[PDB]
Amino acid sequence: TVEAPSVDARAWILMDYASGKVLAEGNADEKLDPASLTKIMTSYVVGQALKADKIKLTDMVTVGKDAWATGNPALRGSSVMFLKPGDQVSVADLNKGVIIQSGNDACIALADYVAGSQESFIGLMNGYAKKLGLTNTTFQTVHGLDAPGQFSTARDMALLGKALIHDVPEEYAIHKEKEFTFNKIRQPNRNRLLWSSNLNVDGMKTGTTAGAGYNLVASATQGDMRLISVVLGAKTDRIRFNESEKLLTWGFRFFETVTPIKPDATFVTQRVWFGDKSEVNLGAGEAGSVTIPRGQLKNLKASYTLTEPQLTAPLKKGQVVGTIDFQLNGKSIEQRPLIVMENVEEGG
Ligand SMILES: *C(=O)[C@@H](NC(=O)[C@H](N)c1ccccc1)[C@@H]1N[C@@H](C(=O)O)C(C)(C)S1
Repeated sequence: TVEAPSVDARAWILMDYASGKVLAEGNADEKLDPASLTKIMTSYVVGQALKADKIKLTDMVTVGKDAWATGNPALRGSSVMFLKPGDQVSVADLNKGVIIQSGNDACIALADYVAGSQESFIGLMNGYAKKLGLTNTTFQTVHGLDAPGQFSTARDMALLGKALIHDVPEEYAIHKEKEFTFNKIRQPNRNRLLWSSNLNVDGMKTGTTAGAGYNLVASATQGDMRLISVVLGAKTDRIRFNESEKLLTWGFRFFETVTPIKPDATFVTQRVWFGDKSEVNLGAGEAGSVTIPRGQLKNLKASYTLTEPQLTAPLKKGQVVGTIDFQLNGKSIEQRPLIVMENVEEGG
């Protein structure tokens, strides 16, 4: 119980990447229009298309009139690559335009290429939003132009950040790039913390919300540890960055993340009744990391209970059959599902 810092913003969250532990939070479930932070999910979707080899970096995309000054009034004086209809631009360039420059026209040109239309692309964004448990998130645009019925929260942004990092790492990697050059002009990354001396920050996106102020979703690493911070509705650009750096620095200073039960590791083996095998391996799967105050590892204790007195087949990989309890000094700090690590079908 280290005292959480004061944060000079509307809402915030600080989350450990490996354990999911929420180290600090304020109004983290309050709904706000995510505006430019939407492009985190745009990039998630494009990243999935690339990872699935449905599109390739080298593919040449034809820019449509929906991607233009003239032919889309909604792009009017937003951040833009200055694409024109009939332009041919690589997926790689449009991708960097979304990620590094946050260009709204690039989002549209990519969305059309990936999904056929903005509308079908927004469908994919919301599909993933549901899949990732972003329970307070709905996207209504491919570019995050403020829009009716478009909402997210600090919590959901940190979960989405975590997913981008974990699920499409090649796409995440582009978020630390300080510049890229298109049409022979350098376009800088607006994430000032990429230049921070005091932290290794490698992502991920800035924005504003009408009526709330300046936002940042950031992530940083220090040794084995990665933290994700979200700061929403800071009053100034300076505060937006500073309060983020404060939270990240605080997390690494006072906490450590350890993984007592590795993924794939067997925590305990239990007899099974009526199965094709007489025993089954149980473990934590991906949920075996915990974040604790520094110096506490020596006092960390892992134990288990089973929900039923005896396991009976069939058992499936991932099935929950009890709870793993982590205790610090006799006191329980974390519980996780005890899961089946291997299939055991019914005998016979
Ligand atoms: C995303 O949220 C963007 N914000 C806007 O497009 C706003 N409509 C806007 C705010 C202030 C001035 C002009 C437009 C991008 N995020 C901003 C930021 O992080 O400060 C931006 C100005 C770089 S554009």
